[PDB]
Amino acid sequence: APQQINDIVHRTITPLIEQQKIPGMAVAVIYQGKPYYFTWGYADIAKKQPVTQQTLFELGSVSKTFTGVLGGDAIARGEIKLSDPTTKYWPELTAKQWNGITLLHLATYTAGGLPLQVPDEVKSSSDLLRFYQNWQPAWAPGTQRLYANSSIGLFGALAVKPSGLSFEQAMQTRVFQPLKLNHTWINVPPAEEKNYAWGYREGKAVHVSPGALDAEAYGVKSTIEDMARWVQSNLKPLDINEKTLQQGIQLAQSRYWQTGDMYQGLGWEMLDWPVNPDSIKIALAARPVKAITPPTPAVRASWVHKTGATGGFGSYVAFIPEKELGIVMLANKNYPNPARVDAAWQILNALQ
Ligand SMILES: *[B]([O])([O])C1=[C]C(C([C])([C])[C])=[C]C(C([C])([C])[C])=[C]1
Repeated sequence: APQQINDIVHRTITPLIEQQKIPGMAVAVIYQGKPYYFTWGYADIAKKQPVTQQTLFELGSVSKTFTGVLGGDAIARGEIKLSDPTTKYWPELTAKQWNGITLLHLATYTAGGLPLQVPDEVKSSSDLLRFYQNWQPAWAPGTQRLYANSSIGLFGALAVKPSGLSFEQAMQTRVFQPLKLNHTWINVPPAEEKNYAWGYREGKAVHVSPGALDAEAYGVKSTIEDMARWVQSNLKPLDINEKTLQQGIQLAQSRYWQTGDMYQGLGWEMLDWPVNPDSIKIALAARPVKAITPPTPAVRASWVHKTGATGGFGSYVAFIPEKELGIVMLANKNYPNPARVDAAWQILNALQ
């Protein structure tokens, strides 16, 4: 670890941890391809367990990047197309508002205002169908972006249907295993529980609760080493030996819609680099989108990123392919997103 990387990381993260009262944190910087790791504080305060490079954190919505890449892999295999109607994979979805809503719309939050959350009351498969049947779109498809778990969650579930595999099995065999993410889990096995950090919300130890379409939208747990490898894989997809996965990664970084300075991929979100740091709180934010017709293939000169939160955890991943540079920040408190971005930008800008 170069003293430069050490100094920029410690001078940025130490005050962040102090200001935000973060109990435990792990950081990976990917610099010229190699990962450098840093850890602070506690995975479990009461049991005095430290954060290590083996600690599991809830990724929250950073899981959407795995879903987007799994869907990209299914497209590359010829199993699905983003131009396919939703009803091709869910014919039971007969209500008329679904005519015109494609897998692209689901993946990119542009279906017309699918709800932010699947209600907790939805517990059965028939509950799920009722929910989507009864939903009344606010808008025509492809006109506004409304970030939503019920949108990308449904995309993940449908994308794996032609494979015959469960979502989890598909993710494991097609993404986690080939990339050697061997400590990344949709369900944490009993053998690995010793490494699962607690999250902290108002000083209480918490873990994310089960919900419909959780795995697809917010349910992955991972370590800082596996997350560094995920960043490496998304920085340099051509190093990946599995052809459809390499292609899937590229598809997830394609630019499908534009809102302001941001471009929506599959899971990933992107801005042109160099990026105004202030250009990189609100519970619900509807924004008109412009279609990118046709989508732009992955731009190397991009700030590519994704925030994640659960009740107890705050995560952030950002990378710049043209500079072979990236960062992962995993914490067991959900602290404000602007603090994540400011920290990540301070670190990557200094190393770029
Ligand atoms: B994700 O970590 O950004 C994410 C988003 C949401 C919205 C869509 C904002 C309600 C909800 C969650 C959970 C369900 C984990 C709180 C996560």
